[PDB]
Amino acid sequence: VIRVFIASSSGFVAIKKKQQDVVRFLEANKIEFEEVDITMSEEQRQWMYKNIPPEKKPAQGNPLPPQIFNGDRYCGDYDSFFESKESNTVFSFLGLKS
Amino acid sequence: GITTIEAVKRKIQVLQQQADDAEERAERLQREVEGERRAREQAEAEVA
Amino acid sequence: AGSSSLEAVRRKIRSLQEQADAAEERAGTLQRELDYERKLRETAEADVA
Amino acid sequence: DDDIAALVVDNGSGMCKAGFAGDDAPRAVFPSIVGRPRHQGVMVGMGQKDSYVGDEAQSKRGILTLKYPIEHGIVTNWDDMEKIWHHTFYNELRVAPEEHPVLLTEAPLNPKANREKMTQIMFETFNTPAMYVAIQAVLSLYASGRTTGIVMDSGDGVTHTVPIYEGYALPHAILRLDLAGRDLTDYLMKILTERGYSFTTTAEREIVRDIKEKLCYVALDFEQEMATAASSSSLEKSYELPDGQVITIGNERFRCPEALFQPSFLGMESCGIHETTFNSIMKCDVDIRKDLYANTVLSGGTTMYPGIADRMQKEITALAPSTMKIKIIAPPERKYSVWIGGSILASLSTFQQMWISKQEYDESGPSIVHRKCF
Amino acid sequence: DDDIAALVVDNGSGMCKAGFAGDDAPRAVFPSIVGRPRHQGVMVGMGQKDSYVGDEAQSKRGILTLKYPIEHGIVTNWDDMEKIWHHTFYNELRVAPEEHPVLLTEAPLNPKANREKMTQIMFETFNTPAMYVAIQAVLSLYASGRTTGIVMDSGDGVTHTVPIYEGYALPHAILRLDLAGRDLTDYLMKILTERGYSFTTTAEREIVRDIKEKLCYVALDFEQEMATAASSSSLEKSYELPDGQVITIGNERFRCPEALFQPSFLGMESCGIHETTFNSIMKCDVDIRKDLYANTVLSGGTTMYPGIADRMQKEITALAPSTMKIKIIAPPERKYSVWIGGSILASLSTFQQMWISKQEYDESGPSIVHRKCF
Amino acid sequence: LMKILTERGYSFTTTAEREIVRDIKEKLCYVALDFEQEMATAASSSSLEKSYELPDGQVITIGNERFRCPEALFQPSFLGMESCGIHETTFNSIMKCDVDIRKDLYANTVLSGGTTMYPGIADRMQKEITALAPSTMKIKIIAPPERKYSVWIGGSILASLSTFQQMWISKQEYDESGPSIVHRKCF
Amino acid sequence: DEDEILGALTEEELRTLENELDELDNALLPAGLRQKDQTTKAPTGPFKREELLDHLEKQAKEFKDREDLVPYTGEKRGKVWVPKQKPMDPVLETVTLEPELEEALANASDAELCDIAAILGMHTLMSNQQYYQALGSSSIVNKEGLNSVIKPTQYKPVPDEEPNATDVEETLERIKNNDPKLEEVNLNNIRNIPIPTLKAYAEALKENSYVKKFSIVGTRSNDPVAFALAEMLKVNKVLKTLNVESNFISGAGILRLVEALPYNTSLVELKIDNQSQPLGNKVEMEIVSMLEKNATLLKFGYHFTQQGPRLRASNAMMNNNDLVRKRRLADLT
Amino acid sequence: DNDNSSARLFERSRIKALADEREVVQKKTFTKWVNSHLARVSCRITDLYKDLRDGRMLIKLLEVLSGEMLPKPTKGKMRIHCLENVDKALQFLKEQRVHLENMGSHDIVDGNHRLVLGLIWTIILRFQIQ
Ligand SMILES: Nc1ncnc2c1ncn2[C@@H]1O[C@H](COP(=O)(O)OP(=O)(O)O)[C@@H](O)[C@H]1O
Ligand SMILES: Nc1ncnc2c1ncn2[C@@H]1O[C@H](COP(=O)(O)OP(=O)(O)O)[C@@H](O)[C@H]1O
Repeated sequence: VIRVFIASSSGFVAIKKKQQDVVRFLEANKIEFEEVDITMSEEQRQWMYKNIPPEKKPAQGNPLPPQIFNGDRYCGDYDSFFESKESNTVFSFLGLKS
Repeated sequence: GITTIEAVKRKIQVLQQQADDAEERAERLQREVEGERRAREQAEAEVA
Repeated sequence: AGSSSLEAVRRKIRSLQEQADAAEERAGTLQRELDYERKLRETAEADVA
Repeated sequence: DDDIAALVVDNGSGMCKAGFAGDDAPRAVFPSIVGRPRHQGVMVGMGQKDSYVGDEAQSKRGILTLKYPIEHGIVTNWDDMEKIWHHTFYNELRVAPEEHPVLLTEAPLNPKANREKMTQIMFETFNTPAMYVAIQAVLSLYASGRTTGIVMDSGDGVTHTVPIYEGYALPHAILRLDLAGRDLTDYLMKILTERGYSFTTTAEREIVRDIKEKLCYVALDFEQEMATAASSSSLEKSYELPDGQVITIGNERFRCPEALFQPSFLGMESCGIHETTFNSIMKCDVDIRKDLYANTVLSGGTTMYPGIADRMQKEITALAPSTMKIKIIAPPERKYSVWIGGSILASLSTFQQMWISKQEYDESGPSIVHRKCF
Repeated sequence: DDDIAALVVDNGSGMCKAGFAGDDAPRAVFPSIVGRPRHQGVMVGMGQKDSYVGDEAQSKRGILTLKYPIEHGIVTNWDDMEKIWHHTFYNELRVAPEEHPVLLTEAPLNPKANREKMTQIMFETFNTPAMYVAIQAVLSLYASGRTTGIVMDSGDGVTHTVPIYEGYALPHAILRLDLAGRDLTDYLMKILTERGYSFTTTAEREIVRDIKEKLCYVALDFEQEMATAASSSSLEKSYELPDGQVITIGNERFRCPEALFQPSFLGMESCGIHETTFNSIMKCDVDIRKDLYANTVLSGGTTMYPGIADRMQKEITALAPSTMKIKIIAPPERKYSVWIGGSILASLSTFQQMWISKQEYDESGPSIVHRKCF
Repeated sequence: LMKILTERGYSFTTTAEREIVRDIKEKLCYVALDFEQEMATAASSSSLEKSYELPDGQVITIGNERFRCPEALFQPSFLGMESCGIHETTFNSIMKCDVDIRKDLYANTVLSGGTTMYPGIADRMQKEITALAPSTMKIKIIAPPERKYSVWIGGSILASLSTFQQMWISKQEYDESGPSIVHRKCF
Repeated sequence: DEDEILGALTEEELRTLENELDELDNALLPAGLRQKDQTTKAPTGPFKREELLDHLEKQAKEFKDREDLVPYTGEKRGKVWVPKQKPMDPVLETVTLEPELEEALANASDAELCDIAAILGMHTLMSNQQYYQALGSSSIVNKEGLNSVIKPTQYKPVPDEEPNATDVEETLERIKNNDPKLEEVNLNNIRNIPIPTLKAYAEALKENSYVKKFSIVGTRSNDPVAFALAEMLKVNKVLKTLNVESNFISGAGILRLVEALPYNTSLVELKIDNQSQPLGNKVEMEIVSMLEKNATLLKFGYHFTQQGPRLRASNAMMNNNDLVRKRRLADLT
Repeated sequence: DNDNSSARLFERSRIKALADEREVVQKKTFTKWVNSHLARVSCRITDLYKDLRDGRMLIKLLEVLSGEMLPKPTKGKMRIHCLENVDKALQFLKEQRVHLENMGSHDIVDGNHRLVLGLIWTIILRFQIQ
């Protein structure tokens, strides 16, 4: 099951735009997903920092909210999603076969 | 062509004539209103 | 936006139509004001009698 | 029947505070916000419930649209008030309102139907044996402990000034100005846009209000503070958003409350609070002004910004004659003063004569509130 | 004789226009896109001079990635701005920036760094002698020939409504909604994927944008349109692809612009554009509302949907009081009218006082744009 | 009227809205002959209400506030003033005069100014003055229909008189005796 | 020179201008039909996407290369601003008040330092809540520190509510059977209820004399459901409360609902709050004007934007409740 | 409300008539004066309210009356250029000591009879032919 991490309330427009793009892509391709809010629950927000690997973090501050997980497999951020959208390798990127 | 020349002339004449006839109607209606105001006020002074 | 002369001709046509419409509306409101003034005539003359 | 203790309920624009009579502090304090489902999709967390009331609505901001039942001290949505009152009586104080008297508060200059509808709703839907409607700024003077002075109240919906001399209020000198915390919050959103941050929805409104309650202060000198803030980054402070990123407000922390002293920032042509208080003093007689200068009392949650007292004293001292002596009384517990004096007012022995009985309501309809109350 | 006047550069969110002052039409029209080689180093580093700009970028859609340097009216990447600006100055206009003043446009409520960075780029890179920054909506009101009205401007990144009465702007009633044509493009892709035509990358973005421009329309009644589209196929049209394959749009022609009026389709908690105009009118004074009802002006490329004006007139008349009249001015050339406004405003004789010359910039820096402009 | 229109929920605060309130007062205010009876009538039925149209198309209903605003002319305690009403002021100004000239003053009361253009002011003034005055004297209130311009009209009379050419403060007199000359010539 | 300007334009453009002036767009035609078709070719194929991608790729490959007149090098051709520096204030004075009080505050932690910082009057330095709890009592309470960043309120978690377990078909079947032991029907927040199913409920409640309250909150209901409910309300005499909040009902549908109120005297509470679009002031005026006609309804939940209709609706509700009070009083005595 | 009706009656009649006759004869005299002064150049005014709206007539009148050169009028059919043309003449009047109250360029542009008549009267009274 795909879990996307979404900040419902945010002061930056680009974050909401990226989250809505990911939601639209999962919505259109008939792909079942979980809708998880980091602002509404502290536990999942703390777990989301905890799962992601250190070799690709933001240097200053907490990582950006839009993240994709497959169960507890970690798929990636919005950057890898956009790169796989360009390279037509999105299904491999989420880990869903074919 | 030539038909375009009389078409341009026809459209210009139609627009200018519509503007002009609207102008006389409004203008001689303004004359009419002014005459009405004159006679009304003086008859109404007779009332007073 | 194809050319400047096209917009100049278009603005001439637009100005002619717009001015004619404005004159039409002004004539209409002057007409109903005239009717009101005439009603004032008739009432005043009856009161005079 | 000394076991029957009345309930003191203050219905502010932002927060509702309820408690028992004869107590120093209110038992329940919670915002008056009604949350309703969004239209983007179905919610995750609730089933048969139609709406959320109180802190439950405040916690679930991401799936709800938030509405305020009080707009500028006026009850626009009466069913929302019934929901708020039901939550207050059944979920916070855990008492049946049938057995207790109720005391309520009101802004000075209101539509006359407000008191009538409030009395009718209370008597019909809660079956209280007795009730009373009082005015907030008299309760503030009760809480302060003196019987002479001018009360300048600024809540979340309205600002009002009233003078009192020896317990006689002057109704012709009462001034009401529409400037409160909500307009300051909207201006804070408008002045947080040019730094890059954007806030649109109602959850963003609550976030901005939380920022304002903790970061804003009133500058003593506006031009000198502006030059100081342009000179260096000493005044800058950082805030943590719920998403995780950190913002830095910087200059505009003292620009938000400056609208209370210069309303032209909001585009309105009214005067500031200092000019309003001075005009309210000038509307009184010549003789009593000397007392009213000495007993200026601040109240309301909006006057909780630091540095407001010295600034207001400086402005009024500029306006007033040099001979006169001016001091500003700012109690440290003033945010709840409107409640506190109510707890005094229900404790007095004379006030038992002033209740509105169920029988008197039964003969006289909801119009008994005008004859029985001020 | 002032070096054939200034240059008007309307750098929109999705497409840029440039030309000389005093001309009715812009000389250069081309999209604001930067195309880069996608991932490969094949064919002797094919994709040389890696930055492809404008028409040449959309020529090689298959082998490149197209990036928009302007998103939501805000410059994400500044090098791409100065590359686009270099292309405008040298590759198409073919005029030196040293002797020609430059006029620039921007969104109303933008972060303050954009003005300073544009001033720094104009004065430090292209060393222009004078420069000014204006607002697109004021330029639209200039192009309409009226000095009183409310202006909507909706480009590819931003929608904003401003009221102006007698040449006086009301800053408190200016609104900014972040719902533009890019969101409509994304929604069109979302509803096309359900039909069976999946469009993903930037070449697909250009194709879907072309489909939307050529085949969309605003339905007068949405439920009647749904019943008509379900009952028959007369509303269906056909679009051929560049290779030769032909697809049918059908039900997707009118669902795409309806998200302008109902943002619940897009997944956004916001009101429609008609509600934005009505709320901007209600935020003005009592008396000047009527003229704002009679001088509603539309602008921008988004408003070239067929039937948008009549539908929005119906919505406004549904909201407005029935006593006065509502009319909507929708010029057929409105997509360019913002630029035309510049061609008027740089042509005025009194505007020569308002130029920001290089001598003042060399003493004040990039902050002078806060004092000189607006 | 602004402060009493606040009671119905309508809000007017700016200086531009004061002109709107003034227009409402000029169009829809009248002086009730009896105040308590009018309050009872307005409370019992809604036949006294009137509707006004705002400049932005809103429709408001005045109702009971039509005659409460002019009633403040006769009871100044509504504004917090402790002064007396206009009828009491007129009676006190009559009573300060000598005994002989009162009989002519009771029958020659003249109203003037725009504020005395409320419909029904003359009957109320006559009734109150007749209540104050002794019974054997008769009260006549003179209210010309064009009284709003009376202060102008008499002035237009006064400059046309023959002897008023001997009244003017000349330029030479002001040059000779400074700006304080106006007390010697003008009353 | 109008004739010269028109001659400067193309003659084909002149004929097109004459044709366009004769056509004047397509105001007569409807919104859908006024657009022109792109091509005349019939639709063919199931849209094989890879052919599109490959065609676009080779189209990009076999393109003649535009060569720009001037290459870009990122050259800065203007004077750098070089912001000015200030001499600032180089002052240095030691206060040295007390050897005792030097060492007392020399080793104090920052958290306890902020208390004496706030009590002396540096309100600008720390947050306001911190500043006030510093002045609250005569002890060190401040734990955070002046330098530290401020964090938002967390409030309290709310437990998840069980999803709606009310099935659709059995409930409708029991409603159609006039079940004596079914009084409350709850349809709040149910996924994907068909519109004809909701209409079937609407005619099902016409003949049901045992259900007292109804609710379809958050069902994405639309105008036909509103019309069917408005038809149902005239027949029914038992339904007490109807709840249609949080829906997609337009203004005309709500007008149809309020137009059914004079005919029936059994409904006491109606809630129409939180609709997708505002109803408009004309609909509000009609609602309040002919809701003044009805005398049975007691509770009405709607937030009026205007002030006049809101005041009149509040007065009407007051009158209805006062009628209830008066008839109770008359029954007593 | 017979007395209020009579007050509105007097207001509607006598003030309006007494102002209208003065305004008519004043504008008829002013048209003759401006036509006599504008006849030196190839110009003529047929309507006082409409010919002075656009602004070229006024700037040419100031040209001939001052005898001294004025800046180029801006060329354009829209309202903004008309505002510019009126504003330049108003500024030229502002230089040579003539004092004006309630004068805006949009007042002349919109066509208020009182203000254009007052402007022409001020030109006759205070300005110097020289
Ligand atoms: N610590 C604080 N500092 C500054 N402002 C505050 C603080 N706490 C609350 N406020 C302001 O006070 C408002 C609440 O005031 P409140 O006392 O509820 O008014 P009311 O008189 O209507 O009850 C909030 O909207 C907020 O803006
Ligand atoms: N003929 C058309 N019909 C419908 N929509 C159009 C048409 N032409 C352009 N558009 C829309 O207008 C947008 C372009 O707006 P534009 O004027 O470039 O914005 P900006 O103000 O940023 O320049 C496109 O996204 C497209 O959806």
